Amino acid sequence: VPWFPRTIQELDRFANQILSYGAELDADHPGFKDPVYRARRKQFADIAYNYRHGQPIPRVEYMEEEKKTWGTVFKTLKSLYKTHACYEYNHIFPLLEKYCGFHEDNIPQLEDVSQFLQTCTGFRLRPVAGLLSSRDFLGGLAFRVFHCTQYIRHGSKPMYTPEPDICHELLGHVPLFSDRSFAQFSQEIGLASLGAPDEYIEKLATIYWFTVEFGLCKQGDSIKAYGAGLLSSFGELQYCLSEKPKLLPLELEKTAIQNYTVTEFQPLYYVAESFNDAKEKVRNFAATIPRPFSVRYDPYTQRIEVL
Amino acid sequence: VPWFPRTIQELDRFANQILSYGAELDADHPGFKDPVYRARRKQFADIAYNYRHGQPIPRVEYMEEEKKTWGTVFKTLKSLYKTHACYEYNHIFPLLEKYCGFHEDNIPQLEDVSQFLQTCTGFRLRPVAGLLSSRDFLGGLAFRVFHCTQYIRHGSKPMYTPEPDICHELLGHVPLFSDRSFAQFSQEIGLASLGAPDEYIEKLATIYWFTVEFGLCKQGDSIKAYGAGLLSSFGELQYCLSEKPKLLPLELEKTAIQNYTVTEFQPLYYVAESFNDAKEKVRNFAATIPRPFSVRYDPYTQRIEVL
Ligand SMILES: [Fe+2]
Ligand SMILES: [Fe+2]
Repeated sequence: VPWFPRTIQELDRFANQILSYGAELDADHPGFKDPVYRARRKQFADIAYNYRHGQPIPRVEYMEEEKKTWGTVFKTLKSLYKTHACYEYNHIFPLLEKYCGFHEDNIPQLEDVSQFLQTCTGFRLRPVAGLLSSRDFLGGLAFRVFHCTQYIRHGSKPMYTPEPDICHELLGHVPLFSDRSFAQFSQEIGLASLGAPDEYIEKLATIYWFTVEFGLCKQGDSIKAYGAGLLSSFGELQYCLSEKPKLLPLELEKTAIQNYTVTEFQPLYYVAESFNDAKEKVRNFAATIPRPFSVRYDPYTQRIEVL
Repeated sequence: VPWFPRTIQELDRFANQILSYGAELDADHPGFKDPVYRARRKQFADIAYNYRHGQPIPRVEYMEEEKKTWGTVFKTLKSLYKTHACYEYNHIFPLLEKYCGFHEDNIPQLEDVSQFLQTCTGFRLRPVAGLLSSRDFLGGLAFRVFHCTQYIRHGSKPMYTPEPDICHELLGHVPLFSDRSFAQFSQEIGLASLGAPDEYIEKLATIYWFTVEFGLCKQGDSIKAYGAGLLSSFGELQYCLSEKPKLLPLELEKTAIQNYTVTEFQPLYYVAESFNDAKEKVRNFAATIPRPFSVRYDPYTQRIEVL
């Protein structure tokens, strides 16, 4: 059985198991030829490298150029949320603006955002430099821990990123973690992953793609976006609620094996009835994963109980 | 409906609702004529007065005379535990000795004990000076918070205390809070209390007396003590497992209205089948309390959810 963390501090092992040779090193990265941007990325990676559970997340002073990039992404996306984002998103966004400094001329600091999520649902952030394995990323969710980038995309192409950057995490992921039902749903995926065989990890990663990253949900008689990758994509957020894509009900035996690509708009989305119903479905799917034990998180001690 | 705290920080209101004119002010208190002891008690009360949730509990340097008193109580009680105390007590006591400094020549500091309980079950301590109302004391349990004295009894009568002192809390109460089932059981009493009418508070206080304070429990085919007031009383701990007292099964419609006195050994004890069974019984009893809502603690946000 694969090793998995049993205490929240044990997530500290992940930082020495990331992909070391990251996207910003590629010839086609928007910032590839910018040595200043290169050094900035390395500085953020070093903060995540040295971070340890329990510490406050170091604050960073963002440059004017970084704030400009943030403000372009923020103001162009914000125009779609009232109409395209789910209720839970719009409900919390004004509080993020009031208490977390979410505004076009200011990049929120992860420590503030983390304390805010803690008050809402117990979720917390940890800074992460580069790409975690699916197993390690998902396992953090068991503890209501979200590994979060601190860096920003290159300012030459503000509307484009080949990777999660701080605009994706804060405008795409964070608002849903403020919701109890969504937090329980995403934690359920994390719990399903612990000690699961690699073959089932890939399936959970695919369910994750079609829910947390690109999911749509029913809302009264309508349909709204909740996936992080939709909420942080101006073009795909408008497309996903148009007549063009195909929609199917969330059905995890099907969703789990569905292929997808990361470089175009999704041709197909799965619709969740609700976050509670998705959570039930994940729980049922997880019972089908060959594991010689069952797992439960204890938030009082921040430990996983293994039976 | 009576006000009750809804967040763990809100327990801070209790400190300005205690009995201000305490037992040490009475002519028959063992330390009454000792002005040094008087000032020492006032110093501990001022620490509890100024304490605020979230802070570390101030450490105190205990005098040699205080440590002597502790060591007499500690060594005389410790001789009974292997035979008279429940398994959960004996299981945790060596770890308290190893990691909390529980030894005859050292009074443990509440901050260390609190961090230890947190790792075990989420329970924490808050220092308390004097007598809380039953409503406020019980309400803290809803949050897995135990209000704990820091002072010690007068050294003139080491085997006697007319009040809870630090020897009672640490040797009587603390070890049971290290057990998950016991923690869930005592929290259930706290939850039952929130917004309950005074008439039901008195009933819950009486159940508390006959369980947390003076309860006995079945253990395999035997019976053992778990009540704090037994575990910190050399004479009553031996008596309670002798032929002299009457024993009855824990039955809360009966137990809740049973009278008792605080100045002699109890003539009657109630036997719990287990802490889980006691917890179930408290939950059922609580549904009988007229409250126009139901309550649940969320350990992720440390808030009470009221429906
Ligand atoms: Fe993402
Ligand atoms: Fe007590």
